[PDB]
Amino acid sequence: KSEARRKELEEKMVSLLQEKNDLQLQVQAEQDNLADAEERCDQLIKNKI
Amino acid sequence: AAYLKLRNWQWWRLFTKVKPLLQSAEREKEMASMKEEFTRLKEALEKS
Repeated sequence: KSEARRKELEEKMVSLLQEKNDLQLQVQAEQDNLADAEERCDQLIKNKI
Repeated sequence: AAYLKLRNWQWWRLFTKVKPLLQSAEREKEMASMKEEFTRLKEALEKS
């Protein structure tokens, strides 16, 4: 019974690696979107003035 | 050449119905090699 868990833990980690990149890809994007919004807000604050 | 006399056989089934009910089995083949089996089984579980 001790083999079968082991061999599997290994592979599922590669699947968590697939998600891992994509999460940083979304991190990259959400930090873009934020900055998009900050620059637009920075503009509207200064234009308010 | 003997099929006519094949299903027709002497030492067929009389070992095995009262053969769940018994202990002492292969066992002498076991005893020596069971001691060898006991230690090995421990070692292999350990590193897993």
